[PDB]
Amino acid sequence: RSSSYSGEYGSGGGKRFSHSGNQLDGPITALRVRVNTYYIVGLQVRYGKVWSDYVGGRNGDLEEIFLHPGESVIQVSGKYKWYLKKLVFVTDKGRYLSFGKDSGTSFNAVPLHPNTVLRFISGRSGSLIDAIGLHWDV
Ligand SMILES: [Cl-]
Ligand SMILES: [Cl-]
Repeated sequence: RSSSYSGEYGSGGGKRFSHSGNQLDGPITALRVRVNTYYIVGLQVRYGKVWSDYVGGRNGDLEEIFLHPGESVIQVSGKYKWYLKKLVFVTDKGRYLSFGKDSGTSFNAVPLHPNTVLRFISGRSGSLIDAIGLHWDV
């Protein structure tokens, strides 16, 4: 199998979410991360031309970054406690797309198999992002 999964990173709070179906819309083209003083509050990912359903809460400022045509995420690092605190999306164009506060238990996610990239994300959410998982594929 070429697919692999990294996670789950964070806690057991909130409720499961998965962008598993969203990969049919296209590759990841953009990121939205809502961030407050201490946490990652909310997440949205654009697959092809279509934004995912917003997950997480409302108490924070929206940060939004668009990817270049053909730009793929090849690594994701971050930090968490009871809730997700930081996220860094490392792309194959050498960009490091960083969100949130540099504190907590660190993680460092890389794809298991040859020539795979970030295809979708899952995790847990409520008023914040409780946990995140990364799904790698061709
Ligand atoms: Cl799983
Ligand atoms: Cl949209």
